[PDB]
Order: sequence, then structure tokens, then C-alpha cells
Amino acid sequence: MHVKKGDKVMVISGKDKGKQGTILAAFPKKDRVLVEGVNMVKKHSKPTQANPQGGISNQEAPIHVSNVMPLDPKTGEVTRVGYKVEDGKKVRVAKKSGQVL
Amino acid sequence: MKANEIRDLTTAEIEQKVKSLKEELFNLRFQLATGQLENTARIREVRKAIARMKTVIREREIAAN
Amino acid sequence: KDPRDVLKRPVITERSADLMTEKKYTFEVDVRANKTEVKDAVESIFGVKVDKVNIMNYKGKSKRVGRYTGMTSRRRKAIVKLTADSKEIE
Amino acid sequence: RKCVITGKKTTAGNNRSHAMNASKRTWGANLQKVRILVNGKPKKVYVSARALKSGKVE
RNA sequence: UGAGUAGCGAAAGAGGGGUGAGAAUCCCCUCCACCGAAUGCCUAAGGUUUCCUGAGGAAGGCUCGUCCGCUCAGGGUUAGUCGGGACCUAAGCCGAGGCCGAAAGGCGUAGGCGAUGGACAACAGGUUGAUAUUCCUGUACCACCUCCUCACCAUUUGAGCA
RNA sequence: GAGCUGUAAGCAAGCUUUGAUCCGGAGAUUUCCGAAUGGGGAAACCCACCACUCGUAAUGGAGUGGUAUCCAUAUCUGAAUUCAUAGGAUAUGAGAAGGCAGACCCGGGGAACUGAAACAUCUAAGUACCCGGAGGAAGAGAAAGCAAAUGCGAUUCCCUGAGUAGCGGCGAGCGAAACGGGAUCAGCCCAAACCAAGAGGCUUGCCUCUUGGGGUUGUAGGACACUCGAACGAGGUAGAUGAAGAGGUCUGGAAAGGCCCGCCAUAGGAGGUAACAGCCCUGUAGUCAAAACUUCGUUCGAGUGGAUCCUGAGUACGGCGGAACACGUGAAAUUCCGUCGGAAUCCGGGAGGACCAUCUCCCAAGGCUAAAUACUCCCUAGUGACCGAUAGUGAACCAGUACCGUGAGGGAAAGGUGAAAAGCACCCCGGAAGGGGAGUGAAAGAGAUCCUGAAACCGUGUGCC
Repeated sequence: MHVKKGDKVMVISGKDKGKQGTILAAFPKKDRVLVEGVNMVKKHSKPTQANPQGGISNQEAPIHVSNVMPLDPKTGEVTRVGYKVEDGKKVRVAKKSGQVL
Repeated sequence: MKANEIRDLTTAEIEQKVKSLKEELFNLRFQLATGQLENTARIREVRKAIARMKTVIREREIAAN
Repeated sequence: KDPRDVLKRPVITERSADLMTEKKYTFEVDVRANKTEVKDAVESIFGVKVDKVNIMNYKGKSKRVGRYTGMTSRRRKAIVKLTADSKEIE
Repeated sequence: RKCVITGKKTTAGNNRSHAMNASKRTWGANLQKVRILVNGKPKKVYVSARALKSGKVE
């Protein structure tokens, strides 16, 4: 997908609209993307093996990649993505900007 | 890893290191059967290793042939 | 063929633990392996002397999970009776 | 039943009686048993009478 | 719908304890009863884990069921001498060559397959939850081999072998 | 070029920009059955011989490779009978077998029901089916033709001819061809005469067998004497690049929806994106890309003469008994089968639907031959006034399964939580199951056949009787 693990991204649709977040997950098997601070589900938790706790765990939940584009690192608005090569390895270059990633 | 089984000596040293890591693999199966082994990825990598080497030896001999 | 493959894994039961006291050992071996090459294999690789070898093979137990009705592996179990004052095994 | 020199073999036809009634029959060539040169070696192989009429070896 | 009806598939249990949430149906004990040229003990064909141990009781159990020939998790079958192979063959089958036949094919020699048959060397005690002429114990036996031993023969008017 | 060790929820662990997983091309291994091929056999097994290795004081044991039959060639031997053959022995063989797409094509063999309002001739039908064989197409093919004229010139296939001419218990029914128009378009090679050598028998060419001349021909021709295993472009298999709005606002749980505004377009195909998106993503149009295999396009001989000879023999054809030609023996040509008979040779033969004479056309008894053609187990990309889970394949789902049958065979039912498991922490009843609460969600009546939930059927309160 156009997004990668470890990217600063911006979300479009859903209840969470127009909020910043970082990426620490990726699911290319299902185009499924977990962003920080979005889809704030509250999972019911039983004790886990020898862990003696019982409660509701409030944690992240992943969203679809089609609702996420990354931002321009220069101007800061959400921008479209293009592909370009730079001295051997190809690089991810956002549209309407010359900067990479 | 991949290069070294070609870059080392032709046939000879491969045979005793073959039965060396076959001894090692045998030890992993023994200790897994008694339930003590930890690195379960070793039981995949040693048997892969063997195929790696076997194929190079076999190609080598057909290439010499 | 290669002696390091002819016996696959030992089996640890209460019966097995009983027999290691009186110096008979239990092993699961290859299906094609017969009474004698397991013996030559074991003194070749263990430095031990073994007097009598008994052999028996188990067919797979039928076993059910979910909705599938598969068959577990056919096994061949070997009993090796060491001689007197022979060395021990891990 | 075959013929070695010529392609004569038993063929299937239909005998028809009076009142035009049709039933299936067979047709046999006039094969004979006799001792013949096929290779340089003598053998006894079958031969049709029409083939023997054309003056072959014995 | 019948209708809460027919049926619940030959049979003597009863009582006290124990488990359990629940007990006519499970377990322990005491009497009674039944079979006993069998309903006893081995072992074919066949079945394929139903065997044992520990859990469980939704479905199977013509009721119940704490129970099992059900489920789940483990565990259990050891052979030179037993049965069959590397021994033989009958009936029959297959069949190089061949002999026949529109084709496929059919018949069949040598030969081979084929036990229900013939030959063929271990047995009586112990052992656990499951195996036992298989495991342990002592005494044996059969076939084959020689790093060895003693006795004898002749190494061509040749011992020995078949 | 970044998550990944499938389905599938695992933490005992571990691999990865020193470039993983993945995709494409070519390689290596590939146990044991299976034509199965060392011998046997009841598939998935057993028992061997030889050679070479491991191991043992040896025996036992282990590995590797060969070891089936038939056919072709070569060698040796070649009984009875030792002229000689059968046969036997050895070696060489990417040789054959068996399967397959239930399709398509040739052959061999080959029904009945049915129709005839019964039925035997006929029909069904040379259908189904069985056997053999190969092909990607097969068969057929260059005139002993079609035809009757200022004539056409290999086959094949499509329209037409035409339901015509015909055939037929002249019933039922069966049923053409040529002329014309189109697709396609390739024409060639032998045998014989004669010559040359070598091939021996000699009965001195009456025959060898291999080359070359010697050649394929009908208003005749030929002999016969005169005449000159590379590099390149385009595809295929992996792929890459690729324009344009989180535009504002409203409802909403979520905007792709409504209103008001912009942009791209060789791209408004399509799919996904919490609801109906060209501008969110994958993409799409164009534009590129191949290290390696693979498929297509450019290189590395005649005229004249005509003494003599040849022009396909148990062959054409005929009789008898059958078959196929639309044609059922009829006026029955023509093609083929079986038996018997059996010519002609260029002044020669064959056909022109009995047959005979004239006339016209043609040269059989020898072969090869692409394209137009038929068909989809497949693979690629698409399409549908095709189905939307009693439909559509039997099979949307672990289906040819479960199950039934001894076996051949027969042969089912069974799709849907949610956008995300966020799949019910915690409390109470209880042994559990199951419930009641609390919580998640937009929904809990949404909680594991879980979208919607009709009817039969079964309950509970009741207004009237």
C-alpha cells in the first residue's frame, strides 16, 4: 500500500475525522491499518494465563487504508501520493511537492 | 550463508560437517521428545541447512559430470 | 542409509521409566527399520553393548476433531535390552 | 485367419432369403494350409487360393 | 392428528453403607436367585481401539444415570522354537514359446502362483492397569558361522564332499 | 522493497533494507504403488541374483546400480543330419507399452424400442454401443473428372440448386448431383523402358541389387538421334509509471448521500473504501520493461524428328452371392467385398446411368501434398433484455463427500453476526446449561443457523357469547 509502518498520517472518514496520528501496524493481507488514537474500542478482558487481572481493556483498533492518506512534510496538508526513483532505490514522493516520504 | 557451501572446499569437509550438524539435529529431536528444547526455529534451520548443502553438492557433481 | 535417522524419538511413559531402571530402553524408529540395524546403529553411536532387541509396531489410532476424521501416524516401537555392566543413556 | 501375402480376411455381410428377409452372416476367403517361403526359412502360413493361383513358391 | 395412547425387546433381587447437587438403576458389603456339554475357559472368520487409567455427562443408553462398548486426555500388543512367510504341492488360476479367432481376445507347454493339507526346534513358574510358550527366572532345543581348542584321515594307487 | 513464519485464533520460539515473505524463468530432490519392467502378489507389500561399497572373528545385516517381454541391428554358435537352418548365447537401442478432452476423424463390428396408427420389405440407422489408429485437425486431393459449349480445368467447405430429379409393401418415408456465387489456392515424386559401372549365375546377359542420369505424359508423352546449422524486429510468460477535492455545509454511527462550489480526462472499465465516489485506494488510458525460456519474419534447363522400346496382370472386367452410391434388382450405370473365371498395350484402353455405332473428354490398376474445415479438457482477457441458494453444475459450503450397495453403480442436505469481535470484563441464581443484570455497538429484539423472519403449529391474558 501507499502507507508504510512508522509514518505520520492523517485520517479521512469514520467517527475520527481530521486527527493526527502515527502508524505502528500494517496488515497487507487485508489492507488494514492501525493508527494511534483511532477506533478507541474497549475490549472486555479475562485473565491471561498467569496474569491476575480482570477488566475492560481500552486499546487501539485498526482501520482501512483507503481512509488514510499521509501529509506533505513541507506544507503539512493531506496530499496524494506518487512514485519516483532517486539514485538506485525508488522513493515515495507526495504529489504537489518535491519532497520524499 | 548461501555462498559458503560453494566457496569452501569441493567435497571432503562437507561430509563431516554434514554428520556434525546431523548429530546436532538428532540432539534437538531427542531433547524435544523429552521436552526441554527452547529454540524451535533451530529444528527448521538445521534441516533447511542440510538441503542447502545437499543441493550444492549435488549440482556440483552434476556440473562436474 | 544413515544410522542417525533410523530411530526417531524416545518415548517417556511410566512403563518406559520402569524399564530404564532394569536397563531396557524405549525408542520410536523408522517404519522400514527392522530388529538388527537399530541394534548396529545403537552400538555404533552409543558405545554401549546391547543384548536383546524386541520390536513391535503400532498402527495409528483413529482420532476425531471438528468434523474431520483423520488418521495419525503409523509407529514402530523398539525395545533394547542392554547387557550387564553396559553404559547408561541420557 | 489371415493371409500373409494378400490382405484377404473374413468379412461380414448379410445373407438375404426370399421375401427379402435380412440376417447377418460372414464371408470366408478360400484359405489353405501349406508350407511356404516367407523369409528364406520354410514355414507353414496360410494363403488364399487367389494368391496361390498367381504362381508363387513352395 | 393417534395421544400422553401403543410400546419401553424372554430373566429375582432385596437390604445396609459410600459417593454425589441429585441415587431402584453407580460403587462396597451380606444374604438370595440363575446357568453350568454352559450363559464357564481358550481360539477362528470378522471388527478395528471398542482394551487400561484419569476426567465429563449436551447427544447415543427405548426411563434414570454421579455411570460405559459414549465424549475428552493419556497409556497399552515385545517371539530363532506359537500362526504365516524366505519349504513343498492339490483343486483352481496365470502363462515365455505356441495353437486358434473381424478386433478386443480364447485355449494352453515349459514354468509359476495357489492351504483348507505334508514337513518343521521351549516349558513351567513368577509378573503389572492393560501384554505374555514374546517380559523375568532356571533348565533346553534347532539351523548356520569360526578370531579358537582337542581327536582322527588323506592331501591323487586321492581323505572328505554329493 | 517491508512485515512474516497458510487455512486459523500460539507466548515455549525465531527470520528479515547485509533484503525476507511473495511473483516469474530454468534447474535439483522426489519414498512406495501404478504400463510397473528382477520374481511373486490380495495397490499402497513380500522374497531375490549379480557387480560395487559399509559393517562382522565370520555367519547373519546394510547401502548404490543393474537384472521383464517383444521388436530392430551386430557378433558367436548353428542340433536332430553337424552341407545348413531352426533354435540358443552375448551386446547395442530418448523403441513399444500405458494413460488421456465424456470433444472432433477414419476404419472394423454393430442392435431394438419406435414409425408404418398391426407387421416381415422399409424406417429408426450405419444411430447408440464395442474394438483398432493417429492427428491437432483428420479424411480428400491434382481428372481413365465435370459436362455437351466460340467449354471448364486439384481437393475441401458455405449459399443456391430443391424438398426438384429420383428411390420406395410407389406405403410410411427416404432423397441427390452438375452448372452459378464465395472462403482458400501447391503442386509434385516413383516403376518401366535405355546407359554406366560393380554385383555370377555362365544356358556369356535371360535375372542380380545400389547409384546416377530416366521419367511421369493424352488435339499423347518418355526412352531413341539431333539443344544449356547465426544475428536481427515483434509477441508471450513476473512487472513499472500513470491526472484530478479529507472543498465548504446538512442529516447521519459512518458520507461515496442532499445543497452550494472546483479540477482531471488518450484515464467516466471495474472493484474495495462504515451508505450510491472520475478526482480515497487498488486501478483504469496511454507509456515503458526481460537476466532466462518460448512463438512468429531477414541470412546459409530447353525444341525438332519419330525405325524401334516403355507408359502400373491374376489387373481391369465378367459370372455367382453381398455391400455403398438418394437409387429397396429394377431400364441399373458407377465403387468395394468373397469365390470362380479372366483381356487389351498405343492401329492401345476408360467414361459419357442398360447396351451398340458415331462424336466428346480422359489415361486407371504407384505414392506424397499445406488453406479454406471440425472440435474445447485446458489457459488468457472479456461479454450476457443468463441464475441469485428448492435456481444456477450433483457439488457457491472440505462433493462425487456423508450415506446406500458385496460389486457395477446410485448419490444427497448444508451460503449470510457486525464496518470492526469491538464476541459479552464484572455481579446474582445455579452443578452446569440457561437466564437476569452491567458493558460494546447505530442496533443484544445483533450474542454464534447470528440480515428480514410470512404460514402451518403451539402457548399466555383478555372485550363478547
